[PDB]
Amino acid sequence: MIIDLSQLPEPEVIENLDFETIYQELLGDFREAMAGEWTAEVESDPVLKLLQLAAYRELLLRARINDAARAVMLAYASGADLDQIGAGFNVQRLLIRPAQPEAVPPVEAQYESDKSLRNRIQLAFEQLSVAGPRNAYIAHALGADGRVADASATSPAPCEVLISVLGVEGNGQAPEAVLQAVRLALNAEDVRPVADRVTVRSAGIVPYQVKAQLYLFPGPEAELIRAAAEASLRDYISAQRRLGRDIRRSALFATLHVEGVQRVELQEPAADVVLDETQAAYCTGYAITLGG
Amino acid sequence: IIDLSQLPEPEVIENLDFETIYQELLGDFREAMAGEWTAEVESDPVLKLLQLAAYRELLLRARINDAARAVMLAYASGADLDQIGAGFNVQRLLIRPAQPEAVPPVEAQYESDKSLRNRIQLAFEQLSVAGPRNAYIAHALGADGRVADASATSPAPCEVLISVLGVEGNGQAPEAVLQAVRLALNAEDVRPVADRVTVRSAGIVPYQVKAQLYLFPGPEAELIRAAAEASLRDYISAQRRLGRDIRRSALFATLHVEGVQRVELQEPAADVVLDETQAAYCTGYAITLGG
Amino acid sequence: MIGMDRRSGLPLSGLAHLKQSVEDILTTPLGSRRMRPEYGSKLRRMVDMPVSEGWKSAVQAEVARSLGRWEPRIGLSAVRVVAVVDGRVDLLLSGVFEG
Amino acid sequence: TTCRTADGDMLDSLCYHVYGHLLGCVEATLDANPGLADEQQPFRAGLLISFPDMP
Amino acid sequence: SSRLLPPNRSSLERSLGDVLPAELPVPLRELHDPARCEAALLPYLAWTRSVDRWDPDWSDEAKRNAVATSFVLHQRKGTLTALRQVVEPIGALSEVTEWWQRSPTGVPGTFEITVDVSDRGIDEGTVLELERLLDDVRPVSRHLTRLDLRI
Repeated sequence: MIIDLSQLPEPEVIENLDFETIYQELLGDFREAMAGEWTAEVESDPVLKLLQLAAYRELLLRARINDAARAVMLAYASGADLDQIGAGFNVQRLLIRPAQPEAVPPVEAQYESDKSLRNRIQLAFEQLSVAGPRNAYIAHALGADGRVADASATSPAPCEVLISVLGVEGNGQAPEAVLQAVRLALNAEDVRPVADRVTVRSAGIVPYQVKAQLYLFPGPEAELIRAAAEASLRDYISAQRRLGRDIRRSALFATLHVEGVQRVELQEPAADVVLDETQAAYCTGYAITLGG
Repeated sequence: IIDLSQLPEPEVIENLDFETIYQELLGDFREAMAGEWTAEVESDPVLKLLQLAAYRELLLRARINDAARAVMLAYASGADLDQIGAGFNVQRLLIRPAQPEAVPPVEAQYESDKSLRNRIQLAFEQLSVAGPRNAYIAHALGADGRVADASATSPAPCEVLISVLGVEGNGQAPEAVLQAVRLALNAEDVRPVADRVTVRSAGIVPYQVKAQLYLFPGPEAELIRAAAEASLRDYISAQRRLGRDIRRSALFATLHVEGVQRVELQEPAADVVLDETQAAYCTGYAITLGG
Repeated sequence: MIGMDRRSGLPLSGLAHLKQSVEDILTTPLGSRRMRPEYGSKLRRMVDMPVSEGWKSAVQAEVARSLGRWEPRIGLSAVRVVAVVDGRVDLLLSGVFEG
Repeated sequence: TTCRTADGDMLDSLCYHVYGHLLGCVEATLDANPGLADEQQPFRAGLLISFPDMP
Repeated sequence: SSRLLPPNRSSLERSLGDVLPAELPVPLRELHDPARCEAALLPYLAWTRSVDRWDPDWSDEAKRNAVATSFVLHQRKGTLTALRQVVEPIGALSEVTEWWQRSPTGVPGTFEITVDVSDRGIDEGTVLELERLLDDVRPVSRHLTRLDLRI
């Protein structure tokens, strides 16, 4: 949630310049200062050589101040001036291709453009810093790779925080190899006195079979709506690989009652699964069938 | 009569994503540059042409699929079933069309979709005039103040028991509307066969539902509770459209919307049966939350 | 203006793009392009005609037409026969630069 | 105004020779021609195009 | 294509002429020919041809003729001449009853039919379908549910 720089109002210190409104002031400051003793405003007069220096070199100093005022603003700095904004916020300019060549033409050290630093300086705030809340224990728990999303809990207030890691490799159990791979990251990226009880989980594979005695009309669409309700069962259970994990009986009614079935009979889901954050769920398979 | 146009989409041509279309074009580009390809050839203005081409047949595989949707009656949209219904002798009729009682308030109205599609689905069941099981049905849908029909025969032959059901309000259809089917079945039946027209051939028992739903701690409970009847108030109107059964699970699955974690039911002890003869009516509902 | 080279795909901008802009005019026949029928030269019609002194002035008058349509940044000066070998005539396409 | 091709006659050239311009003149030819665009664009020697009026 | 390019072309233009069009099949006319529909989308066409009864066990030669001859079946439902062809995958056309073969003025019930079905391909089962496969061809009250069979 960052604001774009193209909708900002224009600042105070940046000014449009004019050579004339500096030089006509220098005429209107010198002509009254002579009290009529100088009255040759022809350009060949050697004061107008010099008043076109004091209005030209001043316009350079008026532009250096506008150049330096853009260099200290994030919406206008570029070049090595975003390096000074970048060095203060611990942001460095990237390297797409490396610096050193192996051939006779020198390969240029390809840096990213300054239009992408303004992306990175502005995203230096909304960034993973420390695992304070429930939304940051899990995002700091993305050191491993063979794993799907996760949630956190804390059973006491003062000491302990609980993270129930489940990783989808086989049945969804957490291996002991990635138990230490989580704990290598949480030692310096948490609050220091955390009792980060990073176990596997409280309960992982709790095998939730499903069976459905589908009753259809035996007409032409009976092959199409049977696989359509089966396809709605696939992406439902694939969305239930979760700690919200509300595996049920009547929530699977609307999965299978899609538009034109007669009725369904769910055998292995007979009651709703009691829900806590700590446990997990798994579906081993099914045996789908037609009523006849 | 079951709608097919609410299923997942059929793909007549496969709809690949942007990356494997792009890598298929590079495999076509290496074979065409064979013998003279160099790594310096695939420069920046060359690759951006191939990123256009991978984007254009992403819009052509989407065009062939969107054309093949609107040809089949499954997922055909408006002003295009008139091209299909002309092939099945189905023309939309006028439900109080643009008669200017006053000239600036124009009130024009045609037949909508998903019932015109049913009349195209009931096209081949109107060819046979010797009266199969659906020609007595599909010719009885000519009226407006009714709903569809079911056919049966318990007694002696050439005695047809058709159940003229009607959706206009509280249950019972008028007897003056009942006489229109014998005017709608004169040169459509068989001449020796003779029907009796029963409006409620088994009887009507009063039904309700009382659900104590739970919603998530989160979004507002005003439009989500009312969204449960958006899949229910059109479901009860579609039960006697086929004349078939309601279940306990019909009182569960028609109340699951986006944002439901558990539901509850008390009004049936066990599910009721509604055969091809038997039908029923639901009087008044009360669905609140338990929290 | 920055375009890409015909062969090897490299983006070349200043004056190598200027020369390949001319040689897309001179070697495309008319109507060979898609949806652009008034593009190209009649020089392919002048291919394998006898080199008279009216053939020279008909090539000068046709290069000037075809470059006048789709090459405004070139002012044509002259087209001259500089050598003749068997069949292969060769023409010094000289022109000042504008734009 | 039905015309017959050769084995190298092409569509945007033909309806430029017939009409005189190509703005709105190719797809109007492809509209009133069944199965013309399905055939390969370097045409064969014996296919017939009925060029409509007012492209 | 590479042929649509002018005669002056590089090997790069000739290669990009063979890639950047990237032609595609248009399988749109094949949606209404039942003999040319793909097997994954054939029951979409069986829905719009209103094929009343369907089995996911037949061969595709027995699935596509039920869609191709779905007109001729649904044109003549009360006839016998489409009752002969509604039993197509169960290969059976043997014998049918009529009034005057029974001498005492027909059965009580005014001659409900007891047709003869002769199947040889499938012997196990194959009985429980024919009283309801023949239900759409049967009128609602012109016949009774009396039926005859043969294996």
